[PDB]
Amino acid sequence: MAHSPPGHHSVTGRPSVNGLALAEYVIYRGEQAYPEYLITYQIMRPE
Amino acid sequence: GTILIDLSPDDKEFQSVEEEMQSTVREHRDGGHAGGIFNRYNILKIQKVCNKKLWERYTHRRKEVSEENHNHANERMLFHGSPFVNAIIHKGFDERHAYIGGMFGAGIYFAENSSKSNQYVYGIGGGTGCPVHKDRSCYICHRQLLFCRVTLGKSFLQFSA
Ligand SMILES: COC(=O)c1ccc(-c2cc(=O)c3ccccc3o2)cc1
Ligand SMILES: [Zn+2]
Repeated sequence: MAHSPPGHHSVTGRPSVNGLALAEYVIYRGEQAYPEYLITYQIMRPE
Repeated sequence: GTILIDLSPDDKEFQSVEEEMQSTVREHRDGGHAGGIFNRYNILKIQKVCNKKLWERYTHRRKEVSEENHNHANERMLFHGSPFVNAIIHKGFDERHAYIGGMFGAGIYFAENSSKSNQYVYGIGGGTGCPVHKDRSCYICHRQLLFCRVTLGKSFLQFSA
């Protein structure tokens, strides 16, 4: 596992082409996230 | 140490998590290749993940980050899709859940778009799809995502395609 950039705790990937995309984020220590909800689902075939 | 508590669909907390799932679906530039073709989900179950040791491990680190960033943890709720969700809920996030080849280096990746995390449920690029039908767009097989509390603290802003 890499490290955060110096002076930072995470990385934000800001979308710069696809206007509809929301952000993605990266942390470099497992202790920086807690898996709070387990969601069980199916994707739905569009009509 | 982990116990899973089922939320009732009548519970406001089920409803607000479902709404975050559904409302952050978008189309993907792969036309559905990795994650399937869909505009919404059928939510089958929402469980609260309770583990005292993992939670305390999280809040300890959250305070350290906060104290390094003017008392601001910069905490978000974000999605995570992984073939390893069962290990994660029992043992926590660690180096074995890192995306070694990811665009921001070897770390653990999360998304605001539920549909982005859905692309990773069966592996990177959707792997070979569902284990039973080998379909990345399976409409039958049950999938699982995590909706996670994440401390970002001071986040490095990467502008990116
Ligand atoms: C083989 O590497 C993995 O174990 C692994 C698991 C999950 C992911 C994953 C999970 C995500 O939810 C995700 C969200 C935004 C951007 C990238 C993302 O990638 C990546 C790699
Ligand atoms: Zn299937």
